[PDB]
Amino acid sequence: VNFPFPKKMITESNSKDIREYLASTFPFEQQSTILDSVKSIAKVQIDDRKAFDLQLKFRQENLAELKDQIILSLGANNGNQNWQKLLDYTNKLDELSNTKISPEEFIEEIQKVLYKVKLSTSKLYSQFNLSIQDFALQIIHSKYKSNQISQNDLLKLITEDEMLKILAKTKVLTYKMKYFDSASKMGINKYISTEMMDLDWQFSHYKTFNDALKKNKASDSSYLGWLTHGYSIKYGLSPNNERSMFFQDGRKYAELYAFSKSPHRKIIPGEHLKDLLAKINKSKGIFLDQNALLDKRIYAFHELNTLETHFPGITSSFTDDLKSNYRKKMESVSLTCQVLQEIGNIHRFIESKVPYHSSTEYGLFSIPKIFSIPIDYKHGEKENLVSYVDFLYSTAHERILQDNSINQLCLDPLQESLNRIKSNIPVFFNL
Amino acid sequence: TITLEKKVRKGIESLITELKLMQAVLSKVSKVPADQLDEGVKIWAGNVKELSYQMEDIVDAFMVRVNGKDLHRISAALEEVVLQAKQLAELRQRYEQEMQTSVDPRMMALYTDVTELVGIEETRDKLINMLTEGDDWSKHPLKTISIVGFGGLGKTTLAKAAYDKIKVQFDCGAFVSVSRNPEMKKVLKDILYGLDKVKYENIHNAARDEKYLIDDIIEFLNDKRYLIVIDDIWNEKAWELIKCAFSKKSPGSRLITTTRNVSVSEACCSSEDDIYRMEPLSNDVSRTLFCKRIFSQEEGCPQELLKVSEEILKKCGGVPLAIITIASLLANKGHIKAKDEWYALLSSNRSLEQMKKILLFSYYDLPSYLKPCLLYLSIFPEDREIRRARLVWRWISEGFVYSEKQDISLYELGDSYFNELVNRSMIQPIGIDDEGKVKACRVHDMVLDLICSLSSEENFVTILDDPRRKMPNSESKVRRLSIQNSKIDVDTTRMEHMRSVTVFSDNVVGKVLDISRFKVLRVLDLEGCHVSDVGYVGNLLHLRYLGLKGTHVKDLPMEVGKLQFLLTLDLRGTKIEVLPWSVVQLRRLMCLYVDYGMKLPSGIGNLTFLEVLDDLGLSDVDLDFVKELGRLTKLRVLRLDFHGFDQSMGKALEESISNMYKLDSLDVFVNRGLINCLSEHWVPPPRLCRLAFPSKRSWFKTLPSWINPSSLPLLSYLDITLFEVRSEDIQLLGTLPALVYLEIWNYSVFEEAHEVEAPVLSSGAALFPCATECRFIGIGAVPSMFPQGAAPRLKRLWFTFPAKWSSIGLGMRHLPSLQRVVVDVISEGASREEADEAEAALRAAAEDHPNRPILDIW
Ligand SMILES: Nc1ncnc2c1ncn2[C@@H]1O[C@H](COP(=O)(O)OP(=O)(O)OP(=O)(O)O)[C@@H](O)[C@H]1O
Repeated sequence: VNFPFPKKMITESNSKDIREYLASTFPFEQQSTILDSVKSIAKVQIDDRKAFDLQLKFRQENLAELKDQIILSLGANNGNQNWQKLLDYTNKLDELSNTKISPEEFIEEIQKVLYKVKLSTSKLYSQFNLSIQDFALQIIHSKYKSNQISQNDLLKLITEDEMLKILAKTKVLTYKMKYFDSASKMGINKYISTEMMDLDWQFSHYKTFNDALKKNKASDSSYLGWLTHGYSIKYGLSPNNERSMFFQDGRKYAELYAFSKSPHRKIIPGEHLKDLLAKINKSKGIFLDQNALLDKRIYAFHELNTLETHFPGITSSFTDDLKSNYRKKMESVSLTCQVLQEIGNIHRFIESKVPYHSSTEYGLFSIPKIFSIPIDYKHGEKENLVSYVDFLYSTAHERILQDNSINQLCLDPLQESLNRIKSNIPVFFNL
Repeated sequence: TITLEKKVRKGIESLITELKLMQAVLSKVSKVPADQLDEGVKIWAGNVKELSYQMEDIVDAFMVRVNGKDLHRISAALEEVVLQAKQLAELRQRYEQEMQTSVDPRMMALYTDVTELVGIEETRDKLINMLTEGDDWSKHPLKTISIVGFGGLGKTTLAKAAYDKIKVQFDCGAFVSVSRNPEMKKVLKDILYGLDKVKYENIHNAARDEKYLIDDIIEFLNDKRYLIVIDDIWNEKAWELIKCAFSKKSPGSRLITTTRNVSVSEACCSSEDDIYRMEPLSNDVSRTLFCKRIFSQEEGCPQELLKVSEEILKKCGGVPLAIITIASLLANKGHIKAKDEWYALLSSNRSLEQMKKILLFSYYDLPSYLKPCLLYLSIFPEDREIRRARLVWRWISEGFVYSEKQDISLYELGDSYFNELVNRSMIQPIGIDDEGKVKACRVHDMVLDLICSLSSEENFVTILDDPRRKMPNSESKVRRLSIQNSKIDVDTTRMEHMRSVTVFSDNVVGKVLDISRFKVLRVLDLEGCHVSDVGYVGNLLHLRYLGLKGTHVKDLPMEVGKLQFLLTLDLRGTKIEVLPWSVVQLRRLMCLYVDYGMKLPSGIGNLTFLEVLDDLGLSDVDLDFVKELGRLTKLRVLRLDFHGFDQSMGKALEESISNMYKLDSLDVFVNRGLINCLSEHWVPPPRLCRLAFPSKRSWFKTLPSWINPSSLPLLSYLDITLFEVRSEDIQLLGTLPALVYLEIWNYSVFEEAHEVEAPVLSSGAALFPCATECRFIGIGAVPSMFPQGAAPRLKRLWFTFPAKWSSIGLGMRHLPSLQRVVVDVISEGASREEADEAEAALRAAAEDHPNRPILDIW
């Protein structure tokens, strides 16, 4: 049996309740929602100063907790991994985090720590290293938001090559390490786009940097996107099993940039532009045939989406686009990935409602137990959650186009998710 | 065991001499057309060919493997092959007994009715206008036109049409045809008899030498206007001699020549504007010709035949000869054939014999050392295109390319062979390589069928398709194999003497056949297949060409060091990361393709003879490596990456580069920043001809000082991105002699926020001799760039124009040869009312030009 789709048109009345509910409960504060796209759900009234000092406390607690674990991990280790070195790293971490200093000193010490963590025995050892890096750049983001650092120096810090080659690595690896098992058990991992990574409260800071580059140098923003997608393919979020045509190679970004500055190159292409466009048309064709396998179509969609979002107009060929009408299809799949990510967020949040779930369900050091959002069912929650999921599915059901050639990638994931969610919502609602 | 060695040496020398003699005989035989050989000589020649193969194999085995067992096997094989040679000689001597001419098949075409030609009017009138061209054409000096193309294209038909049309406006004319092996007396007598049938009526019986005939022709043409057509010229000496009769000056006279060879046409005409290139018919014209030939009166094709008709017309290619012959074949004047019979013909008589005999003239005319190089094209599938580098390296590996001079590189010999094949109109070139040469080539389909039949009649190549071209019925000795349909299964237990294997299948069954049993291989080509790992590549000991491109190979066996003969090693698109160390010990190696993500071992300096090196890593490398790089002295192509390479040691790198005297192309790729190598006072190599920095985001500073036309006398390509361009920088580029292609970027305009500045050129004329394209991306000005008329060869211009400068003139009459202009406008400073103003203004400025180039505003 398939549960039928909810059919509601969005009302400002329940909009008010759902809005203050999202603005009040902790995890939904720092995240934004797709529903902001709706006509009339306005009246947010949010201030970020409180959320900011909350993030400060969260970072302090998490660094303290991992340090707590580091001492005892040094106590009884299976092959000494120089854990006191990572301890010194978290020492200078807390040092830089607590005091106010001159901007130059912060630059020097941040660069030093980051460049020396750059250079395999244990796995949670590497996890601790990755968390060190993530906390360091989170400190960077907070410090910038704390108005203690200008814009000029922040750019001079971030735009240099090594920092660009690190942002993407961390942004992909931490997300994988934190959400891959959840995505696998939920069965949506096949729909994970690097484009929508910075929509979780766990990766809001990245987003900041992103618009910062959209502030000043779009070239570096597009370069960062083309880098992070390649790094995602490398570490096995999307296996193609043979090779990528245009993501791991340095001489491809040069051609893309050259086209981006003078577009007429597309009309009179060189050889490298020629085989680029040939591969693009081939991947397009693969994406637009319904009885090819699902994984190939998903991979092709991801590649084409990254190319179109970062280098606009390169994938466009006027005539055949109308006969195929694949543009709206792309938009539909993107909408599907966004809504699926949010549904996974809600499913993870449900675990906070379990009477016995002191253990965090988001990842290592996602939440310090000093806050440890409780089991206390509130007045609104039991209604607001079901209302929010119904509104999500209703808002989604409209913009999606319906055709069995495209139905395979957007309709059935939503249908299966609605089924799983409608099945597991009650059993958790009892106990 | 000493006498064993000496006896074997003597035997080998004898074999070498015998091989020379056999090749002489075979080359002598292979010139006669098949209609004049008798069966005895043909059979004997086939057997001689087989013996030649065996003796070559023995000689090669001795050269490679040189112990007791080897010498014993070699002595046994030597004795056996000598015995077989003697036996065949006696056999031929036993049954030897000593005991008219046809006409050129192209002669009948001159008597074809005129109402059966489809699309001549346009080309006929274009040629007529190319002849007269004006009102006072009867007062200009003598002019010569030439027509080139492949056979069966319709050259003499067009010449005949124009001649019959305009012969009235002259005094005397003639229409002569020169064959392949001409007699000059006959040609001169033909001209004389054509000029006046009454006076020189018996001229064909006179017996004088050429000087007196030429004098007669000169005396008769005094004070007359003449129009003369000369047809089917096949080389240069003929024209060099006939040109003497038209030595005097005669205002208003015209010459036309038709030929298949391009250099001959360049030698006939003076300017390259007096060359007409025949091109095939369009699709509609071809279809009407087809219909008119077969459905003659109805001109209505039934529906069931439409799609087979379209595929057949695509296979013909717009060449009238093929269209006519196939239409006569399908007509079957009694009855149109059945649809399934059309399909059978598509998948697979007098007219057909005539067409084959006509097309084979270009094959029987090649030099003897070019015939194998042509037949080798029958290995590749039908409609695809072939990389030329692949061809050249495989020709060198097979042994078709050799010379005795001491100072010659085989790569440029092979390139010359390829260019000669293109010159004779037997190959269509396509694209431009990344080293300034042709990229790929295509072959017509009927030519491909002829080549396949020719090469099959001699066991040159065996193709494996399942529907057609199955295994030969009775053949135990196959030398070259080509797998195209993986459906078949192969025996490969009788194919002891293989030489070359090639797989064209994406299929898994393609990797099924066993290879380690071909103990004598020279060419292994698995490009594109999905093989995963090859550990058996060692133990082959004979390879010359190892092509593994686009395969799923992860790592190489650390035994490749045994292949002491290995010319080419192609690793691109594979999954390899670190090359095995023993690679250093491949002393004979001439070409190394590799990705920049692969680690090379240390002692790379030992690989002398390297002529092509592609995509050096240059990352995580110490100094002795960059110093070793200076030892590869005869190296003609280089590509670098500068990825992780530390820019503190660039000086050693530039010295090592300056050490290479012979060098043509060079790349430097840099991610970002300022390039910290190739400093001034560098002294680049003299012969450099192509230079490129495709980075587009890593700038130079002002300009390298070594770009002066004295240090780089030869240069036909350049591609640079400067930080900030001056006005007197384009001047230095005007100083360069050749500079065919040019492309400059201004880094400050895009990445920084600087504005477009108008450059001004001054103090000179003829600034850009031989500049056919120029792309000043980031900086633009039409008039002030080119004063007085400079660069009178430009054909494509790229420039930028701010809308601010709506109020400089866009006059395009400085430059005659303009044909295409691409512009982009910056509209933020000026309003839209100035924007469309400037748009219409430059549009009109383009419209006034007589050539009327095309615009793009973007
Ligand atoms: N426009 C046309 N319409 C119909 N038939 C044509 C046309 N052009 C050429 N042909 C036919 O093509 C045949 C061969 O053409 P032709 O011999 O003139 O080519 P060619 O260039 O002289 O060949 P070659 O180079 O071998 O001398 C002739 O029989 C002629 O009838």
